[PDB]
Amino acid sequence: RLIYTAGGYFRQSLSYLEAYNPSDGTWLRLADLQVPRSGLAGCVVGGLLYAVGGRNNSPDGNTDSSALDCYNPMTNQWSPCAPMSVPRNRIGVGVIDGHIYAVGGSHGCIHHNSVERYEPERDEWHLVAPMLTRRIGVGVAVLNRLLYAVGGFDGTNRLNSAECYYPERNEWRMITAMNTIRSGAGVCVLHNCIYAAGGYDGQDQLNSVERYDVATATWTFVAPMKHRRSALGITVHQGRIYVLGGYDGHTFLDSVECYDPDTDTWSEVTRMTSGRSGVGVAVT
Amino acid sequence: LDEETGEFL
Repeated sequence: RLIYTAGGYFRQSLSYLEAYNPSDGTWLRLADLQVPRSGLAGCVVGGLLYAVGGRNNSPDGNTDSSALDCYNPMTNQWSPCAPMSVPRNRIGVGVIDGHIYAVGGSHGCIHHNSVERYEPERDEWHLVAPMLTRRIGVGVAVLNRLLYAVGGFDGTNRLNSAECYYPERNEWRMITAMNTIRSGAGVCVLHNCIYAAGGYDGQDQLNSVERYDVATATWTFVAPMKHRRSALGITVHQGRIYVLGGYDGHTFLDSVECYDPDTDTWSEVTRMTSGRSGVGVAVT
Repeated sequence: LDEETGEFL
């Protein structure tokens, strides 16, 4: 399996689809997105890769996206799907029981607390319960059939708060806040923890990384990344965490770092073909 | 520029 990265931004929103591989360290160029997009999220359901939300920030516009598009690795074709109820730039997404959850994001000045849910078999969206908090740049992960919305930006305050969605019950509950305020962090699940890597705290991009232990309801720091970054892509591959690109306050990163939990160390694994922020990432 | 993503505002 490979690490797919879709979209992103460098001087303008990008159409790139590229696939990386632990084993041989090779970068592969695949079919372009049909509409450029940055600030999207990526996820895999079935064996199909989905690009959700974002915006097309171009020399001729800056259009927030409600689009859902689906990539089949078997066919190398992007296929459009039904669109979300609203555009969601800087969206977060998680997958529960083959359903895609779209969390927060912005449309113009509107910072969403709304959440909606997609079913690939029926190709259609519905509104579920909204978060307690408006959040863009929100990190989202799924642990034991529960969905977590972590950090982000409400329009004025960047957030260290996190809340959890109970699908059986359609209720959001606040949990213990992170030690660090983080918007545009990379958020994933590795083993039985929710990791939050990097982000922006309103003053600095961060290299720190913390993880939430659901049993103890406690956030604890782990080893920091080499390079501070926000708006990074992140995914789990072979029980290791990869972070891809991002922005550090001046430079668009091509750096890719890899976290090994057994050794608690980050190692620079590769570089993307070009630096960019705001990608969507997933593995299949 | 967006301080967090680098995108042109």
